[PDB]
Amino acid sequence: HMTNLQTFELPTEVTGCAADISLGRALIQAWQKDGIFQIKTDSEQDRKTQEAMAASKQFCKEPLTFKSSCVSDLTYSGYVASGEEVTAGKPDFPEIFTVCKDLSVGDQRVKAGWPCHGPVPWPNNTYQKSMKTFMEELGLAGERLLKLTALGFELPINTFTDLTRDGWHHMRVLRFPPQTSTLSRGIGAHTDYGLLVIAAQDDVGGLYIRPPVEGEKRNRNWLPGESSAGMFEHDEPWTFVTPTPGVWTVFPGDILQFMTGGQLLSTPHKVKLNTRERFACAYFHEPNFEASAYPLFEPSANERIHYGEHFTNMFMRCYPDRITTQRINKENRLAHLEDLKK
Ligand SMILES: NC(=[NH2+])NCCC[C@H](N)C(=O)O
Ligand SMILES: [Mn+2]
Repeated sequence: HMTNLQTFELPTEVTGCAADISLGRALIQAWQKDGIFQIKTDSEQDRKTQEAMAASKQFCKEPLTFKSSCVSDLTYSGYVASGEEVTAGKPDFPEIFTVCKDLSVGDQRVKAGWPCHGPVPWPNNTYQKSMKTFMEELGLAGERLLKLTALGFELPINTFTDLTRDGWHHMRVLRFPPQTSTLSRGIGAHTDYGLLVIAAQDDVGGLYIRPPVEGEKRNRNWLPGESSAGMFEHDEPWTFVTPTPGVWTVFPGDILQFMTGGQLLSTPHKVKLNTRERFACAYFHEPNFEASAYPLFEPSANERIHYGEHFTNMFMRCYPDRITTQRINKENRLAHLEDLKK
């Protein structure tokens, strides 16, 4: 396949042998030079990817009245209309179904009113099964990647996985419309918020990523005064992520940039509308909602990122008018975050 990125195959199990350490070095190097790489999918990884894309296509054909009903005031899971999300003050144009951790009202965290905790408003049970199976496979890959990354930095194999038990993994199931006006913006420039972003796309094309740039200051999106949203949109360089069959892409999120002190950067990226609609799934391999990330290479440093606080801050800014956000504000659910930080 004519591709524009490096492609690696992951071992099923990462044990810490010499081959694993070598692979970790290569993944770190690819992120440091290109900001991204591809991982080869096996037949089951690919099958589950395609079944998820098919379920997304069927869901998006449903009437807006139905899609709009798939929302929750407890969790951000569920439907986002085209034009609803905001990035740096401007609307984004995909329709989205967000899948966060699927917690019923029987869950203790939901009973306690923790922000963002609640059940996915699945459109139907076939969609549910397809997305759950796909996300379980994506999670296995995320864990492999985190073990390899630790090994490549000469850290204990468990360094990042010790933050991801019951991790706050989630996924955006996206359909981008074709460009119809002179507007070609799909999503504005941004970074995502956790450890890794693992993504799949169809054959259409539209994702651009920004590699590391020597001498370029990068905002630390975990700080309220350094948002990465809306940065570098029109400025070179941007790498086109050529659609390639049988791969997922992988790039760092904000937590990986923080923990590595910028040795890895949270990859800025944006989406442009193409002449045809475009289906994609972006998966976020995240710390536990309660985990506090810390700098690995600066053990004098007292700075921390409480991951759940970062997620909640980000989703409130994405969806300022959503019923989920309104209920966080109404019930003072951010107070739970203050207690957890103790
Ligand atoms: N929920 C997301 N991950 N959204 C990604 C797009 C950027 C997001 N709207 C922001 O302002 O940070
Ligand atoms: Mn993104």
